[PDB]
Amino acid sequence: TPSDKPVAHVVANPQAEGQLQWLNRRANALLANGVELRDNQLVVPSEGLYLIYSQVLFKGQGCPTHVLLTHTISRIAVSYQTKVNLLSAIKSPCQRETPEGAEAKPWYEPIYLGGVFQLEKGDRLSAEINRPDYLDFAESGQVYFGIIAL
Amino acid sequence: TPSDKPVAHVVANPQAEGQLQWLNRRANALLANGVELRDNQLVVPSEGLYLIYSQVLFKGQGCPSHVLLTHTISRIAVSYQTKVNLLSAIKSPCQRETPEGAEAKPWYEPIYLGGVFQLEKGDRLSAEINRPDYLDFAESGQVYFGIIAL
Amino acid sequence: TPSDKPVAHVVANPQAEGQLQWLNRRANALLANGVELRDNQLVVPSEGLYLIYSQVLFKGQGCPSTHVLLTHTISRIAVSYQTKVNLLSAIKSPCQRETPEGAEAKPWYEPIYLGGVFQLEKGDRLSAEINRPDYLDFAESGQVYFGIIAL
Amino acid sequence: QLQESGGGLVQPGGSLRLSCAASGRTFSDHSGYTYTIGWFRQAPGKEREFVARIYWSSGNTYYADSVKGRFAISRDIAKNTVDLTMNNLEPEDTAVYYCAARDGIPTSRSVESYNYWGQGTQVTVSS
Amino acid sequence: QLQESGGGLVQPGGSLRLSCAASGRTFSDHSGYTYTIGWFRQAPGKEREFVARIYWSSGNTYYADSVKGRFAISRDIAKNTVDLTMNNLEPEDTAVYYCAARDGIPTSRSVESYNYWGQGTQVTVSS
Amino acid sequence: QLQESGGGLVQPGGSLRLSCAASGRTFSDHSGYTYTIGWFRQAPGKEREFVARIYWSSGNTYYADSVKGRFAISRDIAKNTVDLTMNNLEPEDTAVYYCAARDGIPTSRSVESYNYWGQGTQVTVSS
Repeated sequence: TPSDKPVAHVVANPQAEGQLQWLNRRANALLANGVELRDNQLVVPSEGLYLIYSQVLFKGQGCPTHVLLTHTISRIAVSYQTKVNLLSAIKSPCQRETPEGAEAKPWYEPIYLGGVFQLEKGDRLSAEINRPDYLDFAESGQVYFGIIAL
Repeated sequence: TPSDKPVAHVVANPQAEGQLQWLNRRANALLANGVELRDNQLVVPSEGLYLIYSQVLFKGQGCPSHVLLTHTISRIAVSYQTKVNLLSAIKSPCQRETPEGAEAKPWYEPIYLGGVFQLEKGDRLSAEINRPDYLDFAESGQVYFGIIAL
Repeated sequence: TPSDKPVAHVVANPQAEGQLQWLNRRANALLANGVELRDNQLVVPSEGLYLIYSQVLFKGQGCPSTHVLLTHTISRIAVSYQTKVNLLSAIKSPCQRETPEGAEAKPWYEPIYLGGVFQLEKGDRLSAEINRPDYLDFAESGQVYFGIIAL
Repeated sequence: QLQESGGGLVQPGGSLRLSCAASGRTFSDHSGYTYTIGWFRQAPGKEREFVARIYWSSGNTYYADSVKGRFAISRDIAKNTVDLTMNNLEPEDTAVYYCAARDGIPTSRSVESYNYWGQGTQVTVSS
Repeated sequence: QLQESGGGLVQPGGSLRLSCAASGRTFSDHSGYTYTIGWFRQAPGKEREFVARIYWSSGNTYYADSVKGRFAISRDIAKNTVDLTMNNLEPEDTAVYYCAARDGIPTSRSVESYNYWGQGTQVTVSS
Repeated sequence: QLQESGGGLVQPGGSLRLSCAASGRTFSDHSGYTYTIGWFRQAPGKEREFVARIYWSSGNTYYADSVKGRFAISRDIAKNTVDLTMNNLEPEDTAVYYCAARDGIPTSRSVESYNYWGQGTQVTVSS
């Protein structure tokens, strides 16, 4: 890495089962200048402004129950110890339960989150989903989480 | 704010009625180094390259008929005085009016806009929607608008 | 451009037919400090960290019997390995059911946004592509774009 | 145009369902983007206060702080009604409850923002 | 394969609807992603010019600058027809109007980009 | 609770369809988010190995490296069954095939992650 700026671009483990597990040990994945990946979370090495982003890709076939799909980026402070949502989005993809004999057509739902935030040294960033059964990390570039000090 | 760079990360007022009202007076909301929030718009303090972004979250229950949902970031110049769209997106959740007895299941539609633009000192940035009746700012991190000089 | 940083913010040609053609020759479109647009691709002038992003807007009217698979990908083409690797990728499938025989074809819209920070090498090529130009909507400004910025 | 139904006596801790129907001009027939329907209440010798709001188009809601979590405002499209389900009732919930509508999107939850009102329905919460 | 209908005489400022039906092989079955259907016009001793385009799959359109806002190209999936609703007609709109198709997505609005053509229909705008 | 059907003898390079029916409690009736159904195989004197997985809710799948691209796991909501289509069969594909389920989302493809099992079905790949 030629830059002096704290960075991260972590990606979903394609081999993980029933979970969204962040990985830096892949080609085109970053973790430099103090940023750490500890308990599936990005650890802020120093105070400043950070651009934080994440994408998830949801997949389903046909429709069952109403499906509520969430994607959130939250801040876990060193001082307050509390979890606050910084960036949040929802998708509820099933318009109608697939009729008894109708063919199940595969649906796809991407979600992108991103913004600039003032963070403190030691803060933890979490990019989470609620339904790993709907998560699609089968191919590269589909689900990622990153930060960059600005 | 430790940075010298003009910044903003404004968020929808959860208490506002039938409007998308930008606020910096909340935790995890920024307005620093000259950036102003005047008539629900971000005012550019100096010339340069800016990363501009916004997210809105739309919510509805069932379908009334057509439901055309827009989200735009526009530039209002000090010199030309005209309004030009920089970033624009459309969502159409409703393919047909929900049949008389069919269940009104709650749907959710997020929209994310973001890009790098050369802006002039005094330029005004607007992040607008067309349907406040469909806007969902009920919880934190769902609808935001920000800029950062690069 | 007052900045020293390599930049690009290219936009879909509204006059192009059946293709997603990137253009810098428009107002509010950038190409500065070494970044080039060669064969519909952004050419990296120097090594470093780059924020790469792209948006496409898909549109349709009603639904055909067939299922519609809509993709948007940002990919890296290295000078050294010469191979094409996907950096950022997303999919959308708009049509749950075929529009009934006499029902009015109501217009649908599907935006896709891709964005992230990557370490790139001098001479690397960036491509932002779609699979279905028949569904692409570049009719109005700000709907479909592709950009990079050295950080 | 507006008529409230339901209401009357209920034991504290009890539940009650209020309904607001639009006669003549249905909520589906608007010149604007939608009809905005609000529920209000007026306790004796106290000012009329906002309870809940619903947009007929989206079904998106807003509740007064003291009713959020215990009251639910819903729109029944087929029967052209706006319902208000009130749970965890208390004696100070006793008031006459009013339904109000506006053909458009108000930029305030003020009583002044609505022109069309129902005659009101008495809700008494006592032992 | 292609047959144009409608056309004939119309008063200036009037409206006319042209239809292009696919005979034998319907627009619903294509080897490619979709059929691309274009409407063209040829005024006497003038080169054939593009009017409007529609993709059979999406229904996404493109119009010539002089027809944008007054002409509408539509796809009638049920009747397997491509319609061209022409409004605000003027005498210089008088021409033979042609329907053209391609099983695939052309990268040009050039007359050369289409291989299959209808016989054409005369449109005359006069008093 | 689980019962496998199909199976038996098949020529190398051939195809076979296995089915897993949930008897007693339906796959639609889960306390958690979904039922997770897995297909496993045990070759004589070898450890039980993962073949494919599907979530009843989403229909999202995972395949063992040696079966990816040739085997397909699918769910039939109406018939409350999980099917495994096995193509490009080979003699070492001979094993007893088992269906396993979990009312919830496992964080592993380990045999230990599933508690409920079918009796198994023999698949023999030979001339």
